[PDB]
Amino acid sequence: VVKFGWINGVLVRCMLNIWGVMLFIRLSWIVGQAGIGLSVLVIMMATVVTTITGLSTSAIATNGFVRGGGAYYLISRSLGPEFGGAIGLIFAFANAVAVAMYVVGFAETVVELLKEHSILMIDEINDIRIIGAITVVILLGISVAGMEWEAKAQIVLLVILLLAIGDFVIGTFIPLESKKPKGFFGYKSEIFNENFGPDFREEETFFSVFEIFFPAATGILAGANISGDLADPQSALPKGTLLAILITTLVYVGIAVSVGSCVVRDATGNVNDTIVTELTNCTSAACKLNFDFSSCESSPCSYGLMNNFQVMSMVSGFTPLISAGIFSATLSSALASLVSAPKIFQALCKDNIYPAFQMFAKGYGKNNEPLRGYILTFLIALGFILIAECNVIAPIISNFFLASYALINFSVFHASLAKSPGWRPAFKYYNMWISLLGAILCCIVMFVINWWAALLTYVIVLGLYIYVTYKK
Amino acid sequence: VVKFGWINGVLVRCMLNIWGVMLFIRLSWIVGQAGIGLSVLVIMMATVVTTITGLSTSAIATNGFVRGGGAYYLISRSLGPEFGGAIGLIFAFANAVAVAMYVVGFAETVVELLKEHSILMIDEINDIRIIGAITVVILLGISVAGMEWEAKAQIVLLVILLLAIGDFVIGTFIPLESKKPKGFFGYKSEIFNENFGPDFREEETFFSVFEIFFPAATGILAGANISGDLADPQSALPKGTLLAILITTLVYVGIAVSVGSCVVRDATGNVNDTIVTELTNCTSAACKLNFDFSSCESSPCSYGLMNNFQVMSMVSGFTPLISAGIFSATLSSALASLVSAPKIFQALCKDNIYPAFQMFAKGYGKNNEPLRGYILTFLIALGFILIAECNVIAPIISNFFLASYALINFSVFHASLAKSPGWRPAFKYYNMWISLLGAILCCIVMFVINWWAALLTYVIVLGLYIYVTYKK
Repeated sequence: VVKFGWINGVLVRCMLNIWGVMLFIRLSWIVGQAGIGLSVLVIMMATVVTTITGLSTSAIATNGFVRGGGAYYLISRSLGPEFGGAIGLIFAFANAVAVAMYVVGFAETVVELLKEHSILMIDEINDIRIIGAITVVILLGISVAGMEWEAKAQIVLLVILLLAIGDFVIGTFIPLESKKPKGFFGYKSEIFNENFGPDFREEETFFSVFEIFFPAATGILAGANISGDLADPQSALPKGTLLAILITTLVYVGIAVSVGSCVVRDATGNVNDTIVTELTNCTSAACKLNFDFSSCESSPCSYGLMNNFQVMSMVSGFTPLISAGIFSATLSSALASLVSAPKIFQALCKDNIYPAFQMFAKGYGKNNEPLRGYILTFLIALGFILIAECNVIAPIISNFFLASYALINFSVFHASLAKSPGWRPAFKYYNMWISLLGAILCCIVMFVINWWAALLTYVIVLGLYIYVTYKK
Repeated sequence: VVKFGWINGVLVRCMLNIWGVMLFIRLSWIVGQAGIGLSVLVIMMATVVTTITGLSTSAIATNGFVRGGGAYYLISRSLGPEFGGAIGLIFAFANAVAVAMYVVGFAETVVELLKEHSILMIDEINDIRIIGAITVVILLGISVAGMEWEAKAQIVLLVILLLAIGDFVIGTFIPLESKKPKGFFGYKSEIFNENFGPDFREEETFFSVFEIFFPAATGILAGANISGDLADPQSALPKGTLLAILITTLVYVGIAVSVGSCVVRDATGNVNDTIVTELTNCTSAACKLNFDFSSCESSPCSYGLMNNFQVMSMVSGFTPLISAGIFSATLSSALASLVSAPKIFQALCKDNIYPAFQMFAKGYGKNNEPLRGYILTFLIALGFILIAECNVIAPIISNFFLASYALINFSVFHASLAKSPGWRPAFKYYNMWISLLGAILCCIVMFVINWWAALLTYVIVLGLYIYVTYKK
């Protein structure tokens, strides 16, 4: 009954869903493994992939109201809605896995914070599961409640998150002697020259680092699916998606450069650590600033840009603000994904063909909701909650999001290559060969990363294709 | 004007084209690398792939006369003729690469024979190219001339090839003391126990050996494209294809068992070699028969089931007969492939869209032929003849034949999955799900073998798809 346009919904949703856990937690590890000159390239490559997918989905949105259906005909016009259904089923399930990953990251960071606090629970690798289950139940309860409620919560969460980023940037400008043994040094050219070259610590590669990081540059299509409840589509969707992509890539580049220019991979965090910086050889550049963070490569030293996942949290002043920003990012991304997934389930499977969990009128929560599709995505998310540490989950995020984006790009290209009398796109900058390039790049990147996993996920989406086109 | 049915064309052509160079040359190396218990498994797996492809093409053949076209509509009825064109272009080019491989194998074996003879040419890795070019020009001269000519020559070639196999089998039953240091021992249980276990010599794996061997179990679909000039299709094609597949699989299994039960991996071929067989430890089973072929694992010894590619040629009596059989197999397979490829070019590209090499009336040969498609396949074949030793060519054979078979299986599946009102199969044993299984198995086997090469060939066939559906 209430409608919103061109700024709040699309822009805030895309820009908060794109700002997931990787921005504030794993980005320090990313710049630790791959150097600045390579982390920026990873950022640019992920930006290229996601912006090609955004141009792909802009052509879908800019199309007219196709009478065939607003669920699968738009995605696949030249060919049958079968790829539309397969893409919807894979992408919504990928969104469920994404909310699972985001809330796992939230659980991990809150567990780390409470471990740094007075006391902790039984196990750091088991309490994460319990707290994640509790908070995903909380999100499930809050999602069904209200429509403008979560809009206001989302805008205030964005305000808090942006204030946290500004706080971190302000902290970078302030070199504090209070933590000298910590990696933070305060814009020293020694920290830049040393960090400019990639240094893979134990077993990671350039593409493996990209594989871990990619979940960060994904999830704009979530805003796409709020088009059902959006006032003026076909302009708002492309405008908001492109602007959110630009701003998130800019902020990622800036924060990556800043974090790479303020700390080093190896730091022997300890008060007793000699920060004298005697005139020794010390070929490693870490000694240039002072004796702090010198020569801990023998055994695994304390932390700093390579062990402490909260390096950027510690570098900023008023650490509560940084932690609040992390919570805001994780919760907002999780809420957006958990809204997006079952809504796509209902939109592209409006017949409720396979399952009937509820009566499609009542539901679970304070007030009955005629959704009946939240429970399956919640169950899948909880099933992946039963595993922790967030490390093994990201492989599933990257493969499935890349598969969905590649399928979307290939479908939109095929709609623009075949005759497709009902295609008629109206977007100014949309090109068919650019979408072909994006789809091919997605496929190549997927198969380079864990080729057997890529083959398995293609076989899975193919089996989903036969399932959807056989049951129909 | 002349028509033949149910025996000669389909049966002889499939059985002669399936019996390529690998039967008489590379099979000894195959059983050398992979043991009997795995060489028979490789034989059975390749048989399963090719018989699933034969069932796939039987459904195509058993279909009625589709008015859409006898070129691409039959292959792709549910979906557009675009996959039909892409499959035709990839499969005919694969046939051209196959005739190149067959003729270069003929060149290699004749070069080896003449090297064993009095004198040889300049280089053993350069004269092969010259002799291969000369004989492929001879194939051009013989292919265009006559229709019953090559039929009678093909019958004679099959007879001489079967006689050569019989001669080899009779030689296996005859243990000759004339070559004791040679690997041949004459059905000794020690030779069986040692050979039953796999032993990959330098760098090969189980799938790499299968990759090398697979060209042997390919090429039946050549006879399929003889359906244009074949008398009574839709019965003769499946009957002959299945019967030839069964016969060639039985012969492959028998010859593999025989070669694995008559020789050993290591043999120090030398008259001065002590064949005394003193009562020593000699944990290797080679010493069990006698002192011959004992302990040459330090340096690379002479030959025998691991170095001599002509091990089965040497084991049989009247080595001229074995060499004649090798020439018969190579020449027959090359002639069949070189007939099949440009005929497919003309059949599935009857518009002569891209190139016009000739006037479509004259040609190259003793008499003018309105084909005009032989020259491009010859150019590709000679270009691949410009390299030698045929070792890197087989990777190209396996990937392309597997891609063509997988595409055919997927097309016939989707024709039986979608509505496809013009599909209507009539074959009794044709099943859609076994075709799915065959297509998936082809894809998996492709991607396990040199995953980047598999991805590249899929990208190439996809680009061919855009080309054919864009120029049309």
